[PDB]
Amino acid sequence: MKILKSNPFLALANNYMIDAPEPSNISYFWNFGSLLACVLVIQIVIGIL
Amino acid sequence: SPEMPDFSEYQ
Amino acid sequence: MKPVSLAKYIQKSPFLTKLLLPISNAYVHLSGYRKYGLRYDDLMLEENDDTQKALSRLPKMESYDRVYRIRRAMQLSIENKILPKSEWTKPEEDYHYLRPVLAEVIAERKEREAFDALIVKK
Amino acid sequence: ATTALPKTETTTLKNGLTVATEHHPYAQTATVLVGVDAGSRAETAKNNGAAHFLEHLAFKGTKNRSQKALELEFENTGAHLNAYTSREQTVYYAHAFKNAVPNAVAVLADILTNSSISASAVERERQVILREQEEVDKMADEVVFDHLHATAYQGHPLGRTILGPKENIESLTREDLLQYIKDNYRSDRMIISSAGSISHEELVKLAEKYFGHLEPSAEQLSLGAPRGLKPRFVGSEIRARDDDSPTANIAIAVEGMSWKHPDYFTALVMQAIIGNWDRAMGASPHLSSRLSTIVQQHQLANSFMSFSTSYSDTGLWGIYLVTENLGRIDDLVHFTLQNWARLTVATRAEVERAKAQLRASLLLSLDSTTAIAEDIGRQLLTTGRRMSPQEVDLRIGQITEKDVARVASEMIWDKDIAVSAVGSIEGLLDYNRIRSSISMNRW
Amino acid sequence: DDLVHFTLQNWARLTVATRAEVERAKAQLRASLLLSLDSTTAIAEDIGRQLLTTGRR
Amino acid sequence: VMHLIALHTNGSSNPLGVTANMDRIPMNPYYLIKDLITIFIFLIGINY
Amino acid sequence: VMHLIALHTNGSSNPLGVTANMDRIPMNPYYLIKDLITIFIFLIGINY
Amino acid sequence: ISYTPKKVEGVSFAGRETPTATGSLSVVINAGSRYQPDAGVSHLLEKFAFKTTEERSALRITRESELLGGQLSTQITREHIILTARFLNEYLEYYARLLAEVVDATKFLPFQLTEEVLPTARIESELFREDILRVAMAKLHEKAFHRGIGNEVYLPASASPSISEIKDFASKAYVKSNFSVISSGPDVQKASDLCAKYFAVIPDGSPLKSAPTKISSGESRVYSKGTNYFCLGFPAPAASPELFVLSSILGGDAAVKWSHGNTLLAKAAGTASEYKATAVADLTPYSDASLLSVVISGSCPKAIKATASESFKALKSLSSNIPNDVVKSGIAMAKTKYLSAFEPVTLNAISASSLVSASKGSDAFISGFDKVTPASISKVVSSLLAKPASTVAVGNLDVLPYYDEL
Amino acid sequence: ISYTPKKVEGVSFAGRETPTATGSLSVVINAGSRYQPDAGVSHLLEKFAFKTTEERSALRITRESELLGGQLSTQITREHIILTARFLNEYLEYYARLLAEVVDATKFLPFQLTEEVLPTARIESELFREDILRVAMAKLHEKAFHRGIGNEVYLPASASPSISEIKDFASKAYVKSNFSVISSGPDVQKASDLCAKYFAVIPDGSPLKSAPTKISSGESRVYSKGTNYFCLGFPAPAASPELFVLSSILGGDAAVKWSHGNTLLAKAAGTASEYKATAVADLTPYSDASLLSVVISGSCPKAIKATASESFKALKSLSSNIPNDVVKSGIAMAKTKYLSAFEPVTLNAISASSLVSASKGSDAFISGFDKVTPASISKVVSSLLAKPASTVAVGNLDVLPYYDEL
Ligand SMILES: COC1=C(OC)C(=O)C(C/C=C(/C)CC/C=C(\C)CC/C=C(\C)CC/C=C(\C)CC/C=C(\C)CC/C=C(\C)CC/C=C(/C)CC/C=C(\C)CC/C=C(\C)CCC=C(C)C)=C(C)C1=O
Ligand SMILES: CCCCCCCCCCCCCCCC(=O)OC[C@H](COP(=O)([O-])OCC[N+](C)(C)C)OC(=O)CCCCCCCCCCCCCCC
Ligand SMILES: CCCCCCCCCCCCCCCC(=O)OC[C@H](COP(=O)(O)OCCN)OC(=O)CCCCCCCCCCCCCCC
Ligand SMILES: CCCCCCCCCCCCCCCC(=O)OC[C@H](COP(=O)(O)OCCN)OC(=O)CCCCCCCCCCCCCCC
Ligand SMILES: [Zn+2]
Repeated sequence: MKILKSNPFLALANNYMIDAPEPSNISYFWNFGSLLACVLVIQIVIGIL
Repeated sequence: SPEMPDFSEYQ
Repeated sequence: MKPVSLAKYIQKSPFLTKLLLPISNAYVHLSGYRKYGLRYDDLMLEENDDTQKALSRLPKMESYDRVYRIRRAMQLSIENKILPKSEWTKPEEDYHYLRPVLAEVIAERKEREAFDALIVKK
Repeated sequence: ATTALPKTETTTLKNGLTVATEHHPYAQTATVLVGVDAGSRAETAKNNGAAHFLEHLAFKGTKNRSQKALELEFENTGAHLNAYTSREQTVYYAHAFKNAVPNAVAVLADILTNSSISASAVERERQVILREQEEVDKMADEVVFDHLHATAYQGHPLGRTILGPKENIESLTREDLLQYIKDNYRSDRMIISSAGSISHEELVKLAEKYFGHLEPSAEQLSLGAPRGLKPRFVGSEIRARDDDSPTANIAIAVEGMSWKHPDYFTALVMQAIIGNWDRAMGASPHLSSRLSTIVQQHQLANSFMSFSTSYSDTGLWGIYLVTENLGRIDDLVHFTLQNWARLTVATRAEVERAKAQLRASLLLSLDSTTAIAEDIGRQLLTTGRRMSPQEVDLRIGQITEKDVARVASEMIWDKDIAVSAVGSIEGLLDYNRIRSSISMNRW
Repeated sequence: DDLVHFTLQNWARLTVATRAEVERAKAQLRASLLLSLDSTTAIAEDIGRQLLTTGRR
Repeated sequence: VMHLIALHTNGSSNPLGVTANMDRIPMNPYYLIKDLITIFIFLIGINY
Repeated sequence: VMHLIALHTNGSSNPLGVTANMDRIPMNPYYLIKDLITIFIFLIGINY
Repeated sequence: ISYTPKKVEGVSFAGRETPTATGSLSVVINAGSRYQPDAGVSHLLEKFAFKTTEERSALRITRESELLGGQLSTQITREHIILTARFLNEYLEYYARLLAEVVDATKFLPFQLTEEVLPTARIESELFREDILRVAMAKLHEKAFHRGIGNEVYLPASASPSISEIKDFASKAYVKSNFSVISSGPDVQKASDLCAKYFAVIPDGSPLKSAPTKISSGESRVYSKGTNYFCLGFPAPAASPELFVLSSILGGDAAVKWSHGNTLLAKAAGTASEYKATAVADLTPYSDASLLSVVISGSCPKAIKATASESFKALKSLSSNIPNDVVKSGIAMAKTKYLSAFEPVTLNAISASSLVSASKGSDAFISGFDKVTPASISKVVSSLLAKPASTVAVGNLDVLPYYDEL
Repeated sequence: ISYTPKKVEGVSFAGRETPTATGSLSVVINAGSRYQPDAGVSHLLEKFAFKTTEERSALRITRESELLGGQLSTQITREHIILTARFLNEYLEYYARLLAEVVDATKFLPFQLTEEVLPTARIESELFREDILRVAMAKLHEKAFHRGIGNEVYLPASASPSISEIKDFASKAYVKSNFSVISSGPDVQKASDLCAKYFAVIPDGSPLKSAPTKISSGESRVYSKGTNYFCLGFPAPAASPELFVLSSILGGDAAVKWSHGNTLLAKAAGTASEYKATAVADLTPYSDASLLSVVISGSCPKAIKATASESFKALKSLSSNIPNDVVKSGIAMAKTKYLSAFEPVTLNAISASSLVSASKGSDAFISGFDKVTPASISKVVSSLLAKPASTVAVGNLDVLPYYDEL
């Protein structure tokens, strides 16, 4: 068994970001969540500064 | 198999 | 809960059926699932106990054909295309291959839905 | 031309010996039973296990006839004979062809009233008793029930095993058995009953001929009356872990109702409400019990049975679960106790269905003459009369849903339990978590 | 997936192979190239294939 | 985080609206590069 | 939170230092009440 | 006491009047494992009892019977399929209607076979296979008779008949000329009228035809680590009172509860291995054949071998002459057992054979017990020992004997 | 091409000279399933070969053999235990030393048995049980010979011998007087010297004792849904050239690749079922017994039955008057078929059986082929058909025939 499927934290990362079954025909309208996360991170950092 | 231990002290 | 389509009420009066047939034909043409070759019964949701049980009571050939139809539709939707005008689903092949089984399962479940509520009138 | 169920007559022989017969006109076989109201409760800490030893030694010779003169007196005429003992009564019954009973009765009387126990016979039967005790440990049901009885009424004579301790078996002498005969075999506490093709008058004549010499007991009491202190129900737990057993047997019980309690048939009705189940049953998915449905859908166990064992001054009321899905035992226990607690708000259709099922099943388990004779003997031994079916129907009819709710609230709702587990019980949670499920918190 | 990943990893590792593994493989191959021929049919087939594919045995 | 952990138990939908259990691909090589275009487009939008 | 997650995968130790995979009990209510006494004692101290 | 045959509206009836408060109704269909076309069809057809009929679903049949307080049971033998239902006497008409509907219209839904029927058959077959003694007896039955009644009653693990085969067999078997009706309620005339009125819509087909039984011999062996068994088997013609008398004379089971016994087998075991191996014998009647078997069990293979040799010698000793007292004891015991095999309302292997045969099954059979003489038993034993017997050995095979070493 | 036995230092030897670059070394031991004390002991004892000895662990043995470039292979059969080692000619001394050490001193560690030996034996047993033809032939052997070679070879699924039993069986089975050493390298004198030097400290025990084989007959029936099978088995005494010529006369396969053949069985199949059921005959020679078997296989049961009947009729007619040309062709084919079994280095039934008995072996056994007359074959055939044969049926049992209906 590979490391990414054995260590707890790496397994947590892998189950959500690396190995996760997804529909194979989702359009470009399914990317807005990542944009929301990036904007939220930018807001948090800029507000802290 | 043994007998029942006496629990009368804590009852 | 569940769809509440009232086509049975309309079909009692032949006047309404004769008047509404062209509108229904135009609406079914406009919905445009035939362009992907799918049958109407492939679009119903299968995430509850009733539909998951009904899908297990289908003939094997029907299940394999449904799997092929859904796979072809997904592959078509990946690259944003449709089937040519000769391979569209004809009206002859657009029949109800899932409604009777689901109705039977719902009737069985409804059957039990009565013994528990039974009361004694004395 | 419809015929009717034959009533059971009853007479006393000026000595307390009660005889009950259910004549069957067109019958070819017959059964004669002789029971005594003295089980394993009358024993003490020293002479425990004397009842089973005494029963084992009955068919080994008398003063008149010796061994190999009893078998040749029974095998020749085609007459089976058998006996067994319980925690409160011991029984003897012999069945033979229509013409062979009038001699089986005489031989049974000769065996019971008169006897001879030799030291050689005891020294021979000791090894047989030891082998029986060594064998009995293998069966799961007997071990589980014995442990439950020991852990429920701990410290009381009702909490011992019928076989007795292994140490006592190799120490009993003939004097203790003779004392048991002299004390607990009396005409006030004995009974005969037949349920075959032998007429009541003929049985009365045979009983007067071969039993009219017994001495009534000094303490002239009734039949089935309590004798001693009322045992105290003590909630506890016993875990006999064994990791090599594929299954895991668990028994959970609460305090039940005695034979004379005015809430007997209500407890029976609730037991019928819970019912029993088995994975091999043809109609398993279609049972009308919530516990059956929830267990079957998730395959939480292999089977379960509900019992209502009752004694003279106490009883037990619970369930016996056998499971093979090690890992979901806690779910099974929680759901079982939740369904137990739900009886406080039971509906009216469930009560009627259980009443009908109990009325059907009460008088449907008596087909052979042996079963009818045993039922007559037990019913006369415990209470003192054999209730007519009209009385049973009237008593069952009085039951309503509010009586069930009251009994479940006063007996099951948040009360102490006594459990006993055997096998692979690693997944069975501890006592407090088990008990917490017997009282629902939503209300 | 784990099986395929480990198989391809053991494939790719062969760029840093050690001397001992190479020696063991050489010995095993030399033994196996000769232990196969144990019948007249096998020898004839080997000779025919060698002559047909290369030109000489 | 609760949003994502609640979503992950059943997966995303598709434009067709039918079950997608028959055809699936892992997220690592494919959908980690289909989101880069949107990220760069958003950056070019916000920097202006 | 990561501390707790890392610890949960192997359990806690015991004073003897030997394995405790033979006699285990669930947290509640056996260890959800043992903490209340210490909570109240610390509350008394900080309040004084 | 004994069922009286009758025929009303082309239906075979057999009633009995008893003074009780309950009753019984059964149909004895001649569609057992003897007549099955393929393997396991009879078992699945029997398991389809009380399923969704044309007028009711399984839910109704179960829940409403529970509401009425009754028990429904089914049974499968090597020659019969029995559908029975016991009830309080107040509900005769409903259960007659239910049995008639189950027999006549029992629509076979394709999705029930894969959901409710097949797993039950698998579980039953596994439970039967776990029992060692039942497997040994089935193997002895298969070795003795060739294929008529020597088939396999239960469904093997490598069989899966289609619903079409079961439907065809049901359409060929469930006919008015291929079963009977057995009732033992407190009223007979009313039950007879009800059965005549209700069991009159099933089409009148023809009885199933099977070839006469073929008798042979053979020996099977198997290994086991637990207790060891060694079973003998003597195929015999149609059952007669002499055979029952002989089976009771051989004995093996004690009359008194805690004893050894004075029958030939008990004495043989006692003088052979000090009661370290027990030998019992019994007879299983059939439509046109019978099988008398001797079973020797224990944990010491040497003791089993010795007691088997002693029992075979004792059985061979019966061909010369028999003392009168042995004959009297055997007659008494056989009569007691035969009459006690009738008390329960459930049809066992003895009552069913008496009922199916219409030539004085029980009324004259009892009278034939008192006419047994030592000459008749000697002749029966002599005719039994002509052909060799069939043996099945379970356990240590290096000590368990063959037939030639007995 | 022929093994010439010797005896050096009280050790059986069998040398052979070949012009090859690779040798071999096999130790044939009389410890097969015929001599085992309990079920599965021989298989487990065979599995323990090449495990932790008294001088080097199993890991060391495997790594050393891998580094030296050699293959270590064992083989368990119904009457022997064979441990082989194929190698280049350089490492002959090392491999002889390793084999001698393995046979002489091999400590039995219980954890090794519970870890490696038992799972491998179980896996091999399941792999054998999956196949159908091998099970049929094993059952044919079981029904033909009562004990000895009639014992099951592989470990039963419900058995587990203790380590002490295997240890004592190995102690009383691995002795100088109970095995032989076979080498077929490019030099015999050097191999003989090395074998005498290293296989010399093993104690002079006693040969294992077994009773002479007892021959009987019987029929067994099993059920399956796939390809149907039907086998006939004729037990016979020790093998003679007449039996080999008869087996080659029966034939069954095709001389050229894509054809039907022209032997008796092929003609029978063609005339009966239009080549819808292939019939094949073969012979398995043992030390003091032999089994001439006919296997009829196909998918259509009716074709199987017709082919079986026609084949039995042809075999019966084979005893009347055999034409000379048939005998000539049979001898010509049998010579080649017997000789072709000696080219492979690994031993089979024929070579091992020839090597066990030193009276004839292979020097004079082949020479006797050319002195077979039709009268001898007719006498052998007529002697075979005196006692009843034995059958094993797999598939639909309602059509496959018993022996009385052939
Ligand atoms: C299958 O389907 C799904 C997909 O879809 C198809 C997916 O896409 C996804 C996968 C992708 C996602 C959408 C998941 C991601 C989304 C979320 C989980 C949303 C949650 C977002 C957050 C939790 C935001 C977190 C951001 C934080 C914590 C901001 C903090 C930043 C810093 C600590 C570093 C920046 C530094 C700052 C601001 C400080 C100022 C800078 C300095 C240099 C001064 C500070 C210096 C010091 C104090 C020195 C001392 C420092 C020390 C020692 C302390 C350590 C250092 C610190 C700075 C802390 C999922 C799951 C999926 O299901
Ligand atoms: C400064 C911010 C970035 C700082 C650096 C950020 C990147 C940090 C490293 C990337 C993330 C960590 C790697 C995660 C995947 C992994 O675990 O790879 C380890 C591999 C072996 O992993 P495996 O494929 O599963 O094989 C082992 C399987 N067994 C045999 C155990 C069954 O073993 C290997 O071959 C490699 C082991 C290396 C372990 C990480 C070392 C830490 C990095 C050192 C610095 C590298 C140089 C950096 C230059 C920029
Ligand atoms: C964070 C806390 C700060 C506030 C402190 C004050 C809280 C007031 C609580 C009042 C006393 C409890 C009465 C319940 C008694 C009861 O009902 O016990 C019943 C239950 C279960 O027993 P049973 O049903 O199986 O019994 C079976 C009967 N036959 O036991 C409990 O659930 C214990 C709950 C106690 C409260 C939780 C304390 C632990 C939280 C702190 C540790 C974790 C910190 C996490 C970070 C904050
Ligand atoms: C705004 C800032 C964003 C980051 C800036 C750009 C980062 C570098 C991008 C340029 C190089 C890309 C790698 C080329 C492909 C490759 O080389 O590898 C290919 C790998 C797949 O691996 P494979 O094994 O299948 O490859 C085949 C065999 N080797 O695909 C990638 O890794 C994609 C890298 C993109 C990084 C993630 C972008 C999406 C962010 C999602 C945010 C989710 C929420 C986050 C919340 C904080
Ligand atoms: Zn006893």
